[PDB]
This record gives sequence, C-alpha cells and structure tokens, in this order.
Amino acid sequence: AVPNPPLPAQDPIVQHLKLTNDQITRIKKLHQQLETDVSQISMKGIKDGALIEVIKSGKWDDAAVKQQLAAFSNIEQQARYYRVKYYFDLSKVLTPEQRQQVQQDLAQA
Amino acid sequence: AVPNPPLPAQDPIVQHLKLTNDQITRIKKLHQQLETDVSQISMGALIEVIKSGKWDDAAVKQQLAAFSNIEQQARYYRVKYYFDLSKVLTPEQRQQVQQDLAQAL
Ligand code: NA
Repeated sequence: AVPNPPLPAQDPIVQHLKLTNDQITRIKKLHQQLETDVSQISMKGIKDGALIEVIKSGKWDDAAVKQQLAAFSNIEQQARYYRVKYYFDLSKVLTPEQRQQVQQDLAQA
Repeated sequence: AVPNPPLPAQDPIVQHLKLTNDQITRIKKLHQQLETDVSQISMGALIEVIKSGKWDDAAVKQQLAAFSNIEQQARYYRVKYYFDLSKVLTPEQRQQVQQDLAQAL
C-alpha cells in the first residue's frame, strides 16, 4: 500500500534527501495540494459504526459488511491515487540520484 | 478500516478481557482459520511511473483497484473473526470487545 505521506518536514523519505530550499518549497506546495485533494474525497459512503452493530447484534449481515467495506475501498482507492501522484510529482524536482533514492525507498514500501 | 488482528496474546482488542485457556484455544483456532482464508485470496505500475517519469493513469488506477479488491476480501474475514471471537466471550467480555473495536473503527 502506498504510504500516507507525512508533512515533508516529517516524511522520512524526503528528510533523507539533501534538498535545497527551492526543492522543499516546491514539494511543500505539492503536499499542500495533496491534502487539499484528499480532503475533498467524499466519505458519505461510510456509515458510522455499521460494522460494530453487526458484531454487537450477534447476527451476521453479509450485505451490510460488504457495503461498508466497499465504501472504505472506494475512498482509499481515491486517496492512494493522489498519494502515488504526489511521489510522482515530487520526483520531478529531484536530481537523478535523489530520484533513485525515492524509488528505492518506495519500492521497499 | 479494520484491524489486522495479531494472535490473541498480542492483540490489544482482547488483551484486557481476562480470557480463559479454553477461550484462548478456541480464539487461536479462529485466528488460524482467518489466516488460512486470507491466504486463499487470489492476489509494479506505481514504481514504473516514478522510474520512467511518465504518468500512466490507467495502470495506476488498475493496480490500486486490484489492491483494494484484495483488501475488501481480507477485511471481510477480519470482521468475521471478531464476530466469531465474540461468541466465545462472556457478556461482559463481549461488551469490552465491542467498545475496543468501536474505538479502533
Ligand atoms: Na503532472
């Protein structure tokens, strides 16, 4: 699973790079946009505590569980799309050496 | 989403329940079944776009869809595990687990 990117000041993948302030400025803007984008993903699909209720009731509800998990799936697919695009866009401001570093750190995850 | 459950002795969800040996034995069996079931879920482009520097939208979406398809199935079994686990518990223990899981979402 693509990682949920920390703030660049907190992200070990970017902290490991010796980035110029211009590079950091650009990556910060990218991460800001990432958070803006993911914050717009609709979460209305999730019902608060749909799974706990099934467990609490003692009666298995195949349809309800599948629906809730499908809703989680849909949201995560979208969030991860933007997380992947972030690291892709991030790589564009890097040197070839820095880029190979990121690719290695990401493949590991 | 849904916790990926450790064995009972390591699972924070059930560590304060004061499970008996018979309860542990049965829950360990459920956990063994969970792992077997998850293992039988039929299981790249994300790295290639970074390496090539060329965005492949469809490839990225395809891989993410495949991964989420797996996760949906695995999480189904994980929810079922806690559901089945709860049957082994006393009413008080069940009440605790429900509250622990609700706290974990
Ligand atoms: Na672009």
